[PDB]
Amino acid sequence: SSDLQDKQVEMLERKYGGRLVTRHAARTIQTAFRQYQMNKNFERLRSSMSENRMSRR
Amino acid sequence: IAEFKEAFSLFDKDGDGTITTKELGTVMRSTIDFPEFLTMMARTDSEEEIREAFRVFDKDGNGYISAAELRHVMTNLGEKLTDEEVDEMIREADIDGDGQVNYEEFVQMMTAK
Amino acid sequence: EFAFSNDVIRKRHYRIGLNLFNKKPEKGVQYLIERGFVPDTPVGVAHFLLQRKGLSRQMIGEFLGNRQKQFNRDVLDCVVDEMDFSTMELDEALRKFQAHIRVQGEAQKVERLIEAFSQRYCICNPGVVRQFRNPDTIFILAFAIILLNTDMYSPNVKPERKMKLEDFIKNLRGVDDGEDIPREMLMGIYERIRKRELKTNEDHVSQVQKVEKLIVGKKSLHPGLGCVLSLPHRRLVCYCRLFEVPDPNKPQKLGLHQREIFLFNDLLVVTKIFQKKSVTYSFRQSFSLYGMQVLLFENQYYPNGIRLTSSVPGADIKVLINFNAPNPQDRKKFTDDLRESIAEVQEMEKHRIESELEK
Repeated sequence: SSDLQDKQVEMLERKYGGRLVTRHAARTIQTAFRQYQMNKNFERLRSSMSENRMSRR
Repeated sequence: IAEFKEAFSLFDKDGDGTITTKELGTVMRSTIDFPEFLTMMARTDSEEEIREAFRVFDKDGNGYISAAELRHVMTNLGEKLTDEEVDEMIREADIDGDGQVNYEEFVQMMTAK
Repeated sequence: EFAFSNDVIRKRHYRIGLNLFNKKPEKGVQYLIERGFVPDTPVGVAHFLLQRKGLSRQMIGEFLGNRQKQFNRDVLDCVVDEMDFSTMELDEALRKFQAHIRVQGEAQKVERLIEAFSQRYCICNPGVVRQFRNPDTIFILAFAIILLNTDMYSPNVKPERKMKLEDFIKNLRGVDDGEDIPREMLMGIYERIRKRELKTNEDHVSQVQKVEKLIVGKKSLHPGLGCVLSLPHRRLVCYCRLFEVPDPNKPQKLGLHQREIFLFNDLLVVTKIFQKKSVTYSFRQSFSLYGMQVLLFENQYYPNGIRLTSSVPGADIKVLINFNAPNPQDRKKFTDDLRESIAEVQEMEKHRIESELEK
């Protein structure tokens, strides 16, 4: 249920220390990873311009 | 040391321990009181913060994190990653393939300028 | 033969469809379609997502950015076809697009959203497109604008590492089949983004986030509120001032135990004022609505009593908390809202049980 997931998240956060410390550590990792993936996909996209994406088919 | 107290005092024209907010920028490039200003002077790079963040999840100070554990945290806490995002993370972060994530290597992999 | 009258039950199921969308978008649109709240067509769903309040713009973006499912792709096509980017600068057009839709998160979803956006921009601006050697340059530049906006405004990129104007320009060097995008085009884009961060329009999640900030205060390796309030489906229902009553069978002083109550669609939050000058609150307790019941009471000590109990199937019956409202009208309004939200949560869980007991 919805209460069960909220308690599971709470326990997961307390497992590694103060809840706010664990949560911020995870977000710190996730934010760096998502910007890293965005940078990589941008380099991937500019490296292949001969696919004519802008013609919608 | 208090070399910043002398630049503050130069803008403290009536000697009441305050500098104007108009010159607040002019002072740094060289009402707000001194306790406030000594804070703005004392007031970490991305590499270190990310290492510390991973260290929170390495409870035993081992230098690695289980792939199943990293997945559990990444998909359930904070900005919840997707499973395919975590698959990409583990592919590059599990250097040996045993299911243990060398996060110190991964940190530099990410912040590789 | 005619439209369904929007009575209490019909309104409730509509809100349930929105809740389900904000939890699992594909299940939400299925629920809304099969009950006749939205037409069973890509264009009907597209205009619903753009026009109807109560939808998380984060979740709209996750739904539209799905590249694997044909229905999602067709909806996104209709979403951008509803927008006119004619005679706008690319970053201005992108700002208009992302005002409706959160363009953030998983890189594959961001790319999918920018692709549809860019194809539409090209259709709307054939003259702009012809200036380039490769029309895909528009798509690459739109992606770079998203990257730039994050770079410029994301604390996780230190200012010494942030892209200056020339970094932005040089990073795009040669992208138009070996040629540069015209320097002045990149310069105007950079300055417009520097003047105005791209921001998505507010939604109900925005408004819950503002409540979180009122309860936390002004904070860090541990920001925020222990209680996770601002989930994408959670919305504020009402705020109420009440007085907590530790023991309904004994009197207490007027004004004692004052509480500021925040009722959400699936959660009741009890706070006490912290400071006022404009008001901040101290978190005290939260209660899930599943299994909750709302009792009114009046006795020699409390004329406007409320008792909340917990009666979870398979569990015993438990008193959660007692209140006394300032007046009968306040008690009626709050308990009516609370009862309605409890009924909504009960159908949610009921729907989820039938879901699991058939998959």
